[PDB]
Amino acid sequence: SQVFGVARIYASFNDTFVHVTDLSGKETIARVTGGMKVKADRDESSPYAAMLAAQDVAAKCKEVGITAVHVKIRATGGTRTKTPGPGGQAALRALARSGLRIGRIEDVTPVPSDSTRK
Amino acid sequence: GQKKRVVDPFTRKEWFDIKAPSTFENRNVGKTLVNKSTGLKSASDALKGRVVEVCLADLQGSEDHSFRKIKLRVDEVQGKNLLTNFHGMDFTTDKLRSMVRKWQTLIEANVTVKTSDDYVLRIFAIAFTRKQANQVKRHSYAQSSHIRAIRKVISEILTKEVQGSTLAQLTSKLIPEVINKEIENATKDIFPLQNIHVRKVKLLKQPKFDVGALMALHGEGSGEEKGKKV
RNA sequence: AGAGGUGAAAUUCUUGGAUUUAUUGAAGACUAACUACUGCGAAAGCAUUUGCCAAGGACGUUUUCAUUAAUCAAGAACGCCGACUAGGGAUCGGGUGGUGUUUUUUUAAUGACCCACUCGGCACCUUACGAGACUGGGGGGAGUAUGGUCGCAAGGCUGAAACUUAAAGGAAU
Repeated sequence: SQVFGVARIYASFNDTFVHVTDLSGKETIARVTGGMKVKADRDESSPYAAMLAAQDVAAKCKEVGITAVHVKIRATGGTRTKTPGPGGQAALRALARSGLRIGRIEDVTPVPSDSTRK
Repeated sequence: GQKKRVVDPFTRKEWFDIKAPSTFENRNVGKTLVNKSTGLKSASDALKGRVVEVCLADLQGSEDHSFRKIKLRVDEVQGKNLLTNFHGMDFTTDKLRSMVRKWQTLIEANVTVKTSDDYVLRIFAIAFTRKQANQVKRHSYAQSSHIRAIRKVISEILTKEVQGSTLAQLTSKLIPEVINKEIENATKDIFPLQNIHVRKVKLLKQPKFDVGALMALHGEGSGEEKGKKV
């Protein structure tokens, strides 16, 4: 009965991205980042900004007809921090609070597997 | 400068749903957007390249496949249905991070094998050295010649499990994790080896299309539809 | 319709679509977790697979030669101590024996673990007993005084001195 998108929450420091696409990932439904909701240019990563971004994400997903999302939560990864910023749990909580059902939370940050440091 | 005015792009979007191949259980996996089928980029060829990443638990009803996501590649569109075929397999990262422990060795192998079709697959394997029950030393390392011999028999018997399978036969073989049981039985002569897994299957080349083979993987179908009433 | 980034910012990119997402290609590196008071190497050092090329060490040996040996100035290649007793636990490589479980069978040989012994290693924790006799340098630590020598430093509204001199500024108000 549910229609499933995916969440693609990329929560670095300095910013968060709440970007629902379809089940493939080819077609996007309301990418809104954290720094476009309220910008003091340093509160972009804040839980308030992630809650605002996930809330109007869930507005447009209920508009299009998506009832549930599979959550893919990633950090900046690479040769860098690998820990999700303060916005990841806030964006997930606001997506669940704003009507969308949550399924399949998974951690898809890019572990660099022998990287390019030195 | 001047940027753009918006015109709502969800009025030109069309909903298809994805029918999985019949080497699985319940095969309606979800839906997919595409732009509306106009001339000059019809929607049925705006599709046909998309892979979707589904969970094998969602494809098989159970929860012991809660890891092991798979990829399904859209091949043929008919009647607002996307018929898919197998495109790959991958663990989640948390599964193999949950498997790796210090004071053991991980033997990992991979082989590039061409099946009984002309699909060529890079297929991987991981295995971790167990300790026996009554073992009192804390290490249980393999002596690296046991690693070379274990990796040798892993490569030989899983390249025997491919070439002796098609894609549908290999997929139905690696759903109930039984190539892992073949590796375990063939390798307990050398080292104990807890939790052998396949962990990753990549398509490299795919032969041709063969709509008949895809529709025999799914089921038949042909339409004479409605007629205009004037 | 912003993205980096910062303690905040900024240089930078961006409606000729940045960042995010999906598919794919190319490049140059690198070999994550496994990874250890573990291994190997003469040292610097060495971590993906498979193969080839030579090498090396320890062990096993009722094999062989028979003193062929040890140390280092010169030269060449690469780049709490000792001459000292016993131990103890753990670990790496080899060997012998035991006799249980994983293994298993008439295709080849080949494991893993447990225990005792033994040889050789990287360490660790202890014990007993010994004379162990890219070269150039003033003289302890913490301070104290200074009628010596060498320095640096004060004055006093600026303008403004030969001129009791303008404008403007300062200060106190």
